[PDB]
Amino acid sequence: TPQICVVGSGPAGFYTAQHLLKHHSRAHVDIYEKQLVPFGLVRFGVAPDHPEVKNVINTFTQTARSDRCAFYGNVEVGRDVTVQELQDAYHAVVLSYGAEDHQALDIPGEELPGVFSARAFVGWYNGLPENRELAPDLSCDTAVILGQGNVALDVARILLTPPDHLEKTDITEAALGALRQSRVKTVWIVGRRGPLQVAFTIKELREMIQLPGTRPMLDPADFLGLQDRIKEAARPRKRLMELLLRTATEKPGVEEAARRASASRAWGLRFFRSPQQVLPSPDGRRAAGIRLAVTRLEGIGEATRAVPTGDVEDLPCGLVLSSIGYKSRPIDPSVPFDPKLGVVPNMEGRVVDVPGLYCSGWVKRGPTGVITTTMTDSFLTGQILLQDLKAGHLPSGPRPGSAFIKALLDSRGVWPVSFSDWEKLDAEEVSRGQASGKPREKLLDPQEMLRLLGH
Ligand SMILES: Cc1cc2nc3c(=O)[nH]c(=O)nc-3n(C[C@H](O)[C@H](O)[C@H](O)COP(=O)(O)OP(=O)(O)OC[C@H]3O[C@@H](n4cnc5c(N)ncnc54)[C@H](O)[C@@H]3O)c2cc1C
Repeated sequence: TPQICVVGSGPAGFYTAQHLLKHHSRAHVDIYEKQLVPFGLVRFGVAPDHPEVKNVINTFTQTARSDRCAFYGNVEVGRDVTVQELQDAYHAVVLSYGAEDHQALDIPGEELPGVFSARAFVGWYNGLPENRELAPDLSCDTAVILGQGNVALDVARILLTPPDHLEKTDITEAALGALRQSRVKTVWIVGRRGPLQVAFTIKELREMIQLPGTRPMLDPADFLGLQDRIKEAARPRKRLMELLLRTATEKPGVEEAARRASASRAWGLRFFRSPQQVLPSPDGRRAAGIRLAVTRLEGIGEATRAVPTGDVEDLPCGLVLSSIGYKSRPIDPSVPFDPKLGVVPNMEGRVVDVPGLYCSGWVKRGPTGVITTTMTDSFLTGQILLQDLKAGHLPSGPRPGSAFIKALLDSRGVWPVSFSDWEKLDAEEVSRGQASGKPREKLLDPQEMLRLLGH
């Protein structure tokens, strides 16, 4: 019986195991995860008001219920067990542990209270234990988000949705209460390039424009010559661009003009501005604005690079959210790493110079794909791995798998969480969300979670 194992239980991992299980009748797959619960960013990243995006959990679960698959929660690879150990124990090892860091802003004042990375702000509301005590000061009246992608859109939306519309989501009870007292009435999504280079997608952009109680603030001037450049543009790009174009230059209607008129909150899109410095409040105890450098685009097409003009702009705010870039981290000494592209060097999923060591998901291609890309691309990694297996390019005969690895964990006093254990944790989250109308009220304390399991 071939023994394969994966590191990370997000889409990369589950989808790679899914393929392995479907295309190899007797292989056994073990999924190691550092958090106590599986699913990674489907649970800690996808916003709470996008439950439909989280329905892939339904396919993760049927994969995890195969009699040849087992989940190992609460096992931090590169600390509880090394990659080499995993490598000696199994015939193949798949690195799929995402891209955990965020790229720092690297600008003076980035330390000031009120400056957060967008991904941490999402973990706060998404119940990722390490962000539980993030306690953001939502008492200011404005928030600036650096970077124009969906993550930026996601936090903007959550800071402006009227709290009652969030009430039946799976957002944490604690974050909900923070939003209820929030005084944040305006959200600027600042980018350094232009409308052509925003990275968001149409489903999010239109949810932003139709978000009850809010009114968009686009400057007509940013969209000059827009309709002329997108003339040749493919459907996706063009539709998006006309949606931005239309919202920026057309007069609305009598009902939509009126709705915008009475909206208490607002959100805009700023362009050709790059983060230069976080501005201090008079007393130095918090952020009170951000110093932006004016930029001008040069070069053609997909190769346009902003260049400073020399001009700067001070933009007041009491919250600076950075969402410009996630990067993988080197997990074990023995694992190759490309610090530039924050990825583990590989050739279609085969790690550079280390037989039996594969990769998939963000750690394989960079932090760009959405779940479907990650989905399909992960099946490509499973294809290679099983081809190498079939060609006999993995060690032969017999490997112990979990039998060996379980021993090491036991001896180190690491208590692994099985799939069943997660099912017991799931039940409790559901039961405690019933009283308040929610799909679940997430468990934030690992000790508490371990004790409900009997440890
Ligand atoms: C805020 C946000 C919102 C998003 N919204 C959407 C959306 O709406 N739709 C969409 O299609 N995509 C969305 N995405 C993109 C999607 O989240 C990614 O495509 C996808 O989850 C990346 O999959 P992954 O399996 O590589 O990594 P991840 O999902 O990050 O997870 C990999 C797993 O590895 C585990 N792990 C990490 N280190 C270790 C270790 N040392 N030992 C053991 N286990 C470890 C992590 O805990 C994690 O569970 C969003 C991303 C973000 C950040």
